[PDB]
Amino acid sequence: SQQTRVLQEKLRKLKEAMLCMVCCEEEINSTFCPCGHTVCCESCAAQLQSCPVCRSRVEHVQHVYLPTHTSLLNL
Amino acid sequence: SQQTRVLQEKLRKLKEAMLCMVCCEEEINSTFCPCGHTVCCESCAAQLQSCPVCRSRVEHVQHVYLPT
Ligand SMILES: COc1ccc([C@H](N)c2ccccc2)cc1
Ligand SMILES: COc1ccc([C@H](N)c2ccccc2)cc1
Ligand SMILES: [Zn+2]
Ligand SMILES: [Zn+2]
Ligand SMILES: [Zn+2]
Ligand SMILES: [Zn+2]
Repeated sequence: SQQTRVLQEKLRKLKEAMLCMVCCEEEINSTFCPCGHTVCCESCAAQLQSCPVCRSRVEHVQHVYLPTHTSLLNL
Repeated sequence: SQQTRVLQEKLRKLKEAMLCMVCCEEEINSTFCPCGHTVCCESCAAQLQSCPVCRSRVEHVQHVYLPT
């Protein structure tokens, strides 16, 4: 039904929000510290000197294990 | 249709996976450091000395700003 189409759209948008803002391909699994922005996969977070969201210096990257993780890289 | 029921269940499960595993009421927004398990809201994470997933000592809690 039309309701099925609406639900499919919501599901798609929620899944896309869990993907890396730089490569758009891998799941987010890294946090920039100390600011806390958690928007990249491990590969894209590794070379950034400053946070792509707030410009704060990246002192280090903390790996995050999230319950929503499903990709073969996070399992 | 039956697919409306299936998608509603999938969406509910994905939303529930983003809720704190201790209080079941607030969104996850905290990481236990250094282990990295990100399974609690800030209120439950502040009250745990050990990670509820792996039992590693919590050295500190890092707030996470997620796009969701
Ligand atoms: C499959 O389509 C997507 C893949 C990844 C994104 C990602 N969350 C994003 C956030 C901000 C800026 C650009 C990408 C979005 C859509
Ligand atoms: C129906 O409301 C819920 C709220 C939160 C959870 C949560 N993800 C959880 C994970 C593991 C253990 C216990 C709770 C699940 C359902
Ligand atoms: Zn990436
Ligand atoms: Zn930042
Ligand atoms: Zn909680
Ligand atoms: Zn842990």
